[PDB]
Amino acid sequence: REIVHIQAGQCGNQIGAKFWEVISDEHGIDPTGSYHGDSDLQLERINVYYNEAAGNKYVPRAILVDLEPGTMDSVRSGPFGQIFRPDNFVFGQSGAGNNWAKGHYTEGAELVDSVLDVVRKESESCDCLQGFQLTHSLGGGTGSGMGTLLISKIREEYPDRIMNTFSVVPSPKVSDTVVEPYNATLSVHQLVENTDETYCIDNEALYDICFRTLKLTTPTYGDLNHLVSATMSGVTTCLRFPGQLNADLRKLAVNMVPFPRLHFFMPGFAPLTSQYRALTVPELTQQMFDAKNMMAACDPRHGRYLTVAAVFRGRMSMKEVDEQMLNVQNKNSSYFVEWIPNNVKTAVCDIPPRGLKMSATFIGNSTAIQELFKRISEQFTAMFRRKAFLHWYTGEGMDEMEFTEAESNMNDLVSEYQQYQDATA
Amino acid sequence: MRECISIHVGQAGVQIGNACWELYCLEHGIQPDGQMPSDKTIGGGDDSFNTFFSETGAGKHVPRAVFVDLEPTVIDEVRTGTYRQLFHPEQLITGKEDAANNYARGHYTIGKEIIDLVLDRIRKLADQCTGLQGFLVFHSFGGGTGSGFTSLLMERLSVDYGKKSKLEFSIYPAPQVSTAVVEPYNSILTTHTTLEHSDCAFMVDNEAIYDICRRNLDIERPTYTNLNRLISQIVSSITASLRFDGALNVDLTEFQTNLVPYPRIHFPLATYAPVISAEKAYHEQLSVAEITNACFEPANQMVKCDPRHGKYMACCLLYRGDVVPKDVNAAIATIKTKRSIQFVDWCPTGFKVGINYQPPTVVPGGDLAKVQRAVCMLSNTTAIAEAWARLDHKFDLMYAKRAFVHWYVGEGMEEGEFSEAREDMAALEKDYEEVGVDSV
Ligand SMILES: Nc1nc2c(ncn2[C@@H]2O[C@H](COP(=O)(O)OP(=O)(O)OP(=O)(O)O)[C@@H](O)[C@H]2O)c(=O)[nH]1
Ligand SMILES: Nc1nc2c(ncn2[C@@H]2O[C@H](COP(=O)(O)OP(=O)(O)O)[C@@H](O)[C@H]2O)c(=O)[nH]1
Ligand SMILES: COc1cccc(-c2cc(NCc3ccc4[nH]ccc4c3)nc(N)n2)c1
Ligand SMILES: [Ca+2]
Ligand SMILES: [Ca+2]
Ligand SMILES: [Ca+2]
Ligand SMILES: [Mg+2]
Ligand SMILES: [Mg+2]
Repeated sequence: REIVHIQAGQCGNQIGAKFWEVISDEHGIDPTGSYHGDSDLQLERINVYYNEAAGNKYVPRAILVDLEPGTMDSVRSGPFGQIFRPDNFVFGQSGAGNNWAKGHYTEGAELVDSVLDVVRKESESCDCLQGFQLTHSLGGGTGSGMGTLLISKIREEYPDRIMNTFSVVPSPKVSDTVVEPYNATLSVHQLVENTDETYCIDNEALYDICFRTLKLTTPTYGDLNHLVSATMSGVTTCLRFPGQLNADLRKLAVNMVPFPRLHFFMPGFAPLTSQYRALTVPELTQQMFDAKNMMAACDPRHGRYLTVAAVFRGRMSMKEVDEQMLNVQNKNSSYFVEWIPNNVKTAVCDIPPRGLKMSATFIGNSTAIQELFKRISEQFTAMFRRKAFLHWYTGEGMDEMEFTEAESNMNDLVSEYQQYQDATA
Repeated sequence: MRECISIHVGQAGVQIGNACWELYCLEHGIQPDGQMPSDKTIGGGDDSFNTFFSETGAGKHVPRAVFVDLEPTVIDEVRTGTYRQLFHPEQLITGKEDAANNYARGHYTIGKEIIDLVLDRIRKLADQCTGLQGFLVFHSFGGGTGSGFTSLLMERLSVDYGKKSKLEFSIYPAPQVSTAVVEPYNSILTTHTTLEHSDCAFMVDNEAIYDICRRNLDIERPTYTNLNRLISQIVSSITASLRFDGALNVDLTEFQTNLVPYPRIHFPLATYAPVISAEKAYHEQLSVAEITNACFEPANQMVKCDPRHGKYMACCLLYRGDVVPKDVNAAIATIKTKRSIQFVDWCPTGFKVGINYQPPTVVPGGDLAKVQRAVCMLSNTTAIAEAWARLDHKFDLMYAKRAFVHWYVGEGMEEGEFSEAREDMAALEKDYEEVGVDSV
């Protein structure tokens, strides 16, 4: 059960690099690819994300994609730059200019075949491919436009494999350009059809967390990516380390996705870091269900949970987590749908993340994620009703009905979340 | 890679190019002979400065520029001036008789004889590029060459280089230095003809530059050298994103995405600060907040107009020097709570920011003081239409009597081109009005 990782664009490759830095440290792999760890539990599932190369060297099963070489050159020079397989760097020269059309139709189409070639070589070397994960942003052009193009191409060649994504949603408080709502709306319509799980990482929340909670006056993209890498590590701990949980991507999707289109999750993490005081199990459970620890700028009390999964890391009383986990149920029992019995899952991993005795990762399938899509839809319509900045896209061959269609599909997605939010037994 | 070719057309374009490339050489440590000791990659490279300079095996750094004028006296000063060695002779192109402030002569009569040579010389520069980005065209509205030949060139570049991007730096006529009654005619004719061929045009009002030199530099009667050296600073701030790199550097193209909502609405208003004499600058270092506030005082704009009585479609701040985001965000917060900054209802009100750490440089013996930090604001405001209105009014006064029109008809133009161009300006003025109305 191997996973193939893909990171596309500026945002996708930076959060992807941090990810490989974090889990590489947890598995005991050094920047050169040599193992110098203390426990054999680190290696029992190293194959899930790493290939074993000549010389007992471990190489991430990762593909790096971008339409301009800038960020990828930085990655090759970064701390863990030399660990990636050099032939897995696939880049163009021009770029996408924060244009979904360039990444999806013109500039990205020129490069997509070359990317799929590397996918095949990685998949052919898989004993039993389990699925794919993609890291990318939805506000730019390469990760947004070409990223969804890659997903459509992968579902063509591997139609029976799981396709999941860690997608960074744009926010005006952290914005590079104004056409970000356009690109996001066009990308989400693709994710509704061609992904099994999409973790909605909202830059609005990451900023509010760095500023309000962590008290960071001037947050940088590096500060936000520290939160993202920690969460992705927590989400993947159920596959990367050997508990008595037989977790496969498809089995996890079956347990979390009651309806095919409603597969957009709210990530969460606790404690929030950037101290030494030991955190208590009651504190971990109370923080991980708090809105201030959510990676999507949505209020869970404004919607209802379809399914929930809590992952605890460290050595703690498995009895005490159950008591506190069962306790929190009552404090928000109204916010859990009663027509999916026992819809809250709990997993425990004995291995803690770096420099934390105990941590908790939160994955929620809540109808309150609808708030995020409304926000993007509003920003979209504010411009589209005046056809502002459309020339950037029509110049690349797109028609205006493609914008209208994408708009309607997201409003449909919003309405679908609303019917189940009001549904009762 | 991602090279830019600069084209300097006419007296204004050439002399402004002189000041700009002089400033570029100082900022990058390039000597008048083209040598740059700090570049260890001889004869080539992919450095940021290589977007504006090519390299020879002998170590010379040659501007990716073409100078063109229909008479030779101005480019002759380049051929014998301090930076003669910088340019290969083929980059300096001259005719023998000028356009006599007649758009027709620059576009048709005289421009026709030299256009092919210019395009061939431009092609020789493009063939040296691995990933050419676009063109920077420097010219005046009022001159016969700056207006007529530029229009012809822009038309021909759209044919030879499809939609490859083309940016303008245009000199808007001001009576304090404009010595030609027909400059309104040429201005409308060229603005009409290039509108479909320009992706982004930065207009510089000589009156605005004139007042800034008089007010802030205490120059009783500025010269073209005073004006151009100031213009170079604005040009440098706009192009610094392409010539330098860093972690806070935002490419000009990324700014351009925010500044052009509609293809026709591609005229950003530029504001620059600080412009301060060395006598004042002494014992008075300006902060990030102070220079940012200056960006909203209309007395510092490149074009005379009132943003307070218009609406914003975009606001970009390009800092260079000793600037960090914390101070920028603080200054923007204070400005938002104190000043008249209204956006159209159909675009976000955020400010796009970029920072270059390389500090500003000044030409030896100039009037500008060397400062530790500076800023250029690029804003898409409807108020810029005031410049079209003033110019269109002067056009109407003379054209109602057909004054001076015979000079254009004598060179082969038809009255219809005048009315066709004026009507396009009327639509442009109406377009700006439309974009500012609130939605329904
Ligand atoms: N800012 C600035 N404007 C200039 C400069 N030189 C000329 N101009 C402007 O150019 C106009 C006069 O026309 P010219 O520039 O001489 O015309 P040309 O482009 O050289 O072509 P001709 O019509 O043949 O002379 C006036 O409106 C001036 O304001 C200059 O050095 N700096
Ligand atoms: N968290 C995070 N978000 C980023 C980063 N860089 C860009 N983004 C987001 O992505 C959007 C810009 O898209 P971009 O990264 O340029 O897309 P690309 O052109 O495919 O690389 C912005 O709205 C940001 O919110 C980063 O380093 N970290
Ligand atoms: C994006 O790629 C990945 C990669 C690795 C993991 C995941 C992931 C983790 C997860 N959390 C743990 C969990 C949740 C519910 C459970 N039920 C029974 C065991 C069990 C365990 N839940 C989901 N859906 N995916 C997704
Ligand atoms: Ca191509
Ligand atoms: Ca192929
Ligand atoms: Ca070099
Ligand atoms: Mg970017
Ligand atoms: Mg002349």
